[PDB]
Amino acid sequence: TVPPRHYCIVANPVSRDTQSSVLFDITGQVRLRHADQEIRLAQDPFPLYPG
Amino acid sequence: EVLEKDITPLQVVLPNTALHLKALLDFEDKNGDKVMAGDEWLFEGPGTYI
Repeated sequence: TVPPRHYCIVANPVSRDTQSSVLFDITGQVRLRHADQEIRLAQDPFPLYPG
Repeated sequence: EVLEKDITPLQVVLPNTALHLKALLDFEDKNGDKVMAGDEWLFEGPGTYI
């Protein structure tokens, strides 16, 4: 049961971090998803994950 | 549409007053070239801006 949730980093200010959830990977970087912990900026308005 | 209000585009020119701008999340947004960081500018003369 989840009513309100988001994936917004209000400009560069007030930004957020996370427990990593790396599902898609480019030809440059393939990363550990539930072993590492991550940091986030505005340049990432991609949606949410489970873990 | 989010994070909005009604700003009256304030103006000033010469000895009159001055504008102590900074860059909250900005690096290079204005005409001549490209600012280095979240640093600060002065504003003296005729018209205002964004």
